[PDB]
Amino acid sequence: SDALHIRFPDGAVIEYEPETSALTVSGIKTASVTASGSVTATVPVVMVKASTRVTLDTPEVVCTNRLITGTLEVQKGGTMRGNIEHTGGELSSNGKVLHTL
Amino acid sequence: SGSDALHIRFPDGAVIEYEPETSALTVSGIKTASVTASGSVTATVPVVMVKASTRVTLDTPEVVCTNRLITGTLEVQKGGTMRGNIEHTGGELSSNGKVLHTL
Amino acid sequence: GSGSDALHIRFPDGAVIEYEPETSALTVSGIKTASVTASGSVTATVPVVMVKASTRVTLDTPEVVCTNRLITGTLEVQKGGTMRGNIEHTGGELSSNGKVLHTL
Repeated sequence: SDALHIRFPDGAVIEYEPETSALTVSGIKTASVTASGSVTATVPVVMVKASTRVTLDTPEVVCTNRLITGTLEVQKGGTMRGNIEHTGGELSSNGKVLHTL
Repeated sequence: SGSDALHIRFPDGAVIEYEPETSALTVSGIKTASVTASGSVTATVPVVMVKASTRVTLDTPEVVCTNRLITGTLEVQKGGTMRGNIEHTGGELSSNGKVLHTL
Repeated sequence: GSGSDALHIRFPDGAVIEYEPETSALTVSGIKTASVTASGSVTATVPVVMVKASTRVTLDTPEVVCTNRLITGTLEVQKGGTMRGNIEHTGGELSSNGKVLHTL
């Protein structure tokens, strides 16, 4: 009643290891969680290793501080407030480079 | 492999189940879920799909996208930096009340 | 009842994994790490998702897609990109290669 180690016929496992306080779900194909209110995770580090794609299908994604990306595609429009510093290439608008490199 | 089974049917109508033939884990019929951890939470899977009819909030010092980020619209509140070539088309890029391609 | 109709596990490290049907709340607490490894996909369908990560959220993926609006405090684009439609900048200076493009 105080332990968790489930081993399914397809090789999937759900286990909790109290020595390292580690919860593991492995060997599954899909997971789906459907809730009517909220899903919350509170932890210093979140790591999502997704070899195809992460889709956030929502009216609004909010990042409360910094957002860092390799490349950016804004599809429809946007607003920017504050100081914005572009360097290391050329910023073009409507086919016109705004400050040649 | 093992022979364990998971199919919990709770009195509020929620279900937690694993189906090994299709290797599908399902959690249904709940109101809330939370995970609170002192170290890390990791998900390793090709596709992550979040369908959130109100909002997704990432309340963190830093969200890092290692490659491409695509959005419908963007709002930057407190500034930033852009490196590389940035190609703007299909509308007006305005700064401080002037359209920049016609300045 | 006597069947599989409940979930409440308290582990010797103080962690809890439980489902509380009175409030329909699934809770994992008191752990150090969690991981989920799947070969196909993970889906979460719920009105509100909240991730409170006091160090970082890393999305290590070819593509992150936000289907509608994305709001951020600050933005850092490292390699380049594209923008379509109207992009309205105010409340500071937009500089390119060391030149302020329009002073208010």
